[PDB]
Amino acid sequence: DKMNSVGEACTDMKREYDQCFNRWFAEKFLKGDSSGDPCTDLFKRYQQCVQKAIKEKEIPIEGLEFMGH
Amino acid sequence: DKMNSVGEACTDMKREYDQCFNRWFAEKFLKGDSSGDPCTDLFKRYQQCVQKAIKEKEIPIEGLEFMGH
Amino acid sequence: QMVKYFLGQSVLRSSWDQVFAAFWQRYPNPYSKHVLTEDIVHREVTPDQKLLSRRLLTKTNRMPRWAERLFPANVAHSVYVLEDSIVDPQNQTMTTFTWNINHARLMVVEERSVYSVNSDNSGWTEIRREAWVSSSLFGVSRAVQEFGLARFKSNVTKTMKGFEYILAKLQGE
Amino acid sequence: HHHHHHSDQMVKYFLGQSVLRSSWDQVFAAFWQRYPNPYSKHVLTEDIVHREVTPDQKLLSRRLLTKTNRMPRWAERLFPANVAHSVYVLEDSIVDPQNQTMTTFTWNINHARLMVVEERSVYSVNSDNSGWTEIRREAWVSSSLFGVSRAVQEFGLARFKSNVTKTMKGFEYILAKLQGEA
Ligand SMILES: CCCCCCCCCCCCCC(=O)O
Ligand SMILES: CCCCCCCCCCCCCC(=O)O
Ligand SMILES: [Cl-]
Ligand SMILES: [Cl-]
Ligand SMILES: [Cl-]
Ligand SMILES: [Cl-]
Ligand SMILES: [Cl-]
Ligand SMILES: [Cl-]
Ligand SMILES: [Cl-]
Ligand SMILES: [Cl-]
Ligand SMILES: [Cl-]
Ligand SMILES: [Cl-]
Ligand SMILES: [Cl-]
Ligand SMILES: [Cl-]
Ligand SMILES: [Cl-]
Ligand code: NA
Ligand code: NA
Ligand code: NA
Repeated sequence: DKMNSVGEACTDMKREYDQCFNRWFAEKFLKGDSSGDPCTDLFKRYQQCVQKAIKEKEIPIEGLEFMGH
Repeated sequence: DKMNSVGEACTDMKREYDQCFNRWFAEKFLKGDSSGDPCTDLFKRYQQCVQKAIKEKEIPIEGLEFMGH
Repeated sequence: QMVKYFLGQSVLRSSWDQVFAAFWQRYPNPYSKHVLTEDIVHREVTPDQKLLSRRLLTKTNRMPRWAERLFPANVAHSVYVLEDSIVDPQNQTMTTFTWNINHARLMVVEERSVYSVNSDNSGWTEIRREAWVSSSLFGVSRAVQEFGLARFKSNVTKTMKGFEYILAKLQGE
Repeated sequence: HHHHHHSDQMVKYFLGQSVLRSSWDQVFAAFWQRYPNPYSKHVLTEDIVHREVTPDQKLLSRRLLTKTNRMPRWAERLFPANVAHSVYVLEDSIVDPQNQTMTTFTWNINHARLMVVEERSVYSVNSDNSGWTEIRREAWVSSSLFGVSRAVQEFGLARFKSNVTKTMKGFEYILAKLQGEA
C-alpha cells in the first residue's frame, strides 16, 4: 500500500514525511501559499537515515548535476 | 625448426608427409607433371591421427564451405 | 545515430494540479511491481517558488535471456534510477529528467518530460516526453575492430618478413 | 608496396599490395615451408586437414593453424571467457600452376562472437619483372558486437516504451483513487 525506502530503517520515517509533504503540497504549494515548509523537521530526520543507507549500499548518487548535463 | 601438429602423437607423421609433399610439389606438380601422388599413404596415416586429435579437442572445422563460398 | 531518440506525447484527462499531486503518490500502483524502492534524496523550494526534487528509485533488472547470457555480471543487480524535477505552480508546468545511474556501461536511458495544461482543454494535462537510449558497447565494438585491424596489419608484416626469411634460406639450399 | 583501409558498414575493409623478389614457383613452394620462422612465434600448430588435386590440375588445400591469443588487458576484462582459448585459423588455398597463380582465404573459426578477420590473397607473377611475385591482399575485420550493441539498444527502447505505458496507467489509477476522496 506504501513504498519502502531503500533503507529498511527509513521506511516509516518516509511514510510520515511523504504523508505530511503531500498535505502541504496540495494545500499550500500548488495554491501559491508562500508560508514556509511545514514538514521540515520530518524531512531532515528522514534524510539522516536514508543518506546513511545510501552510502552503506554504495548507491552512486554523488557529483551528479541536477537535471543532467 | 619444424612445426608441431595440433595432435601430439601426429607430429612426426606430419613432418614426414610434409617433406614428401614439398618434393612432389616443387619437382612434379609445379612443373605440370601428373604422376598422381607418391605421398598418399603417408597422407592417409597422417590424416587418421590428426582427424582423431581434432575431434578429441573439439576443434570446430566441420561444415565450413571451401574458400568461404 | 548511435543514440536512439524518442519523441512522445500523452494526455491525462485530469487537471494539472491533480496530476502534479499524483506525481508524488503514484507508487505503489498495480503497474509498478518492478519499482521496489522510492526515496526523496534532495528537495528545496527556490526563491521564485519552484520545487526542486531528486527522487531515487530502485527497480528490478529484467533482461531478455540472451542478454543475461551475454552480460552475466549485470544479472544480479537492480537498476538505480534518479528523477530530477522542477515543479512550477506559477506557470502550471513540471519538468522531469530521469536516468539510470548504474548498469551504465551496458546502456543509459535518459528521459526528459514536460507536463503542462492541455492546450485543447484547460481541465486536462499534456505530457511531452523525450528519451535517448545509448550504449557504450558501440565504442567497445569499435575498439575491438581497431585492435583486430592493428593485429592483422602487424601479422601481415610478420608474414612477409617470414616469407623473405624462408626464400633467402631456400635460395642456395 | 602500399595498403589502405576504410569502413564497409561497421565492417573494416583492407586492401594491400606487396611484392616478393622471388619467382612465382619459389614463392608457391615457400608458402608450405614458411613455418616456423623467426617472425612466427605466435603460430603454435600447423596441419593440413584436406588436400586434393582437381581434374584441371589445381591443388586444393585446407591448413589449420593454432595461434596465440594475445588480447589487450581491457579486452581480457571485457571477454573473460575468451582468455583461456588459443585462436584456431583455417587457410583454404587453390594453387594453379598452369596460370601461375595461388589464391588463399584465411579466417578464424573460434572467438567468432568477438571478431572475425577474413583475408583473401592472390599471388601472381609480377607484371614488371618475371623473377618477382606480387601479392594482392584483401581483408575484412568484422565484429558481432555491433549487432549486440544495436540489440541492447532495441531492448532498452522497448522496455522504456513499456514503462511509459505502465507509468501512464499508474497515473490513471492514482488520479481515480485521488478524485474519489476530498
Ligand atoms: C538493463 C538495464 C539498463 C538501463 C535501465 C533503464 C532505466 C530507464 C531510466 C530512464 C527511465 C525513464 C522513465 C521511465 O522509464 O518511465
Ligand atoms: C581475439 C581473436 C580474434 C580473431 C583472430 C584473428 C585471426 C586472423 C585470421 C586471418 C588471418 C590472416 C593472416 C594474418 O592475420 O596475418
Ligand atoms: Cl529529537
Ligand atoms: Cl511478478
Ligand atoms: Cl526499468
Ligand atoms: Cl560480464
Ligand atoms: Cl497557481
Ligand atoms: Cl551495475
Ligand atoms: Cl573501450
Ligand atoms: Cl597488435
Ligand atoms: Cl604445410
Ligand atoms: Cl560483453
Ligand atoms: Cl564472458
Ligand atoms: Cl571461442
Ligand atoms: Cl543478439
Ligand atoms: Na506478481
Ligand atoms: Na558490473
Ligand atoms: Na497563479
